[PDB]
Amino acid sequence: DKATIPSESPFAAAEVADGAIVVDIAKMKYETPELHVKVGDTVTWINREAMPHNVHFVAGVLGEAALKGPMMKKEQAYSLTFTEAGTYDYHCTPHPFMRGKVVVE
Ligand SMILES: [Cu+2]
Repeated sequence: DKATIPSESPFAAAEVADGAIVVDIAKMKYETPELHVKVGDTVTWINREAMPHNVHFVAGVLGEAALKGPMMKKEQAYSLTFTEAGTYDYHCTPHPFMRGKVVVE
C-alpha cells in the first residue's frame, strides 16, 4: 500500500493532530481539489456539512484493492498517510461528481 490509515473509523474534528494537513469538505466540494504534499505526510479530510461524505480511491491507486473510506458525519475527520510519490485521484462514493487528487512529491 502507498498509504497507511491511522484510524479506520472517522473521528472528531477537534481530535485532528496539531499541524495536520487539512482539506475541508463543504458545499458539496473538496475545498482543495488539488493538494500537493510530500512523502510521509498525513492528509486529513474534515466534513464541515451535515451531508455525509467520504473519499474513495479505486483499485490500483493506493494499493491492490479499492480504498473506500468511511462516511464522515458533520464535523468528523479521516486521515491517510502517503508513503510513495505519485498522483492519487479520489471521489466521493455517494456523490461521484465530487472529485479531487493528492499529488505526493
Ligand atoms: Cu460527498
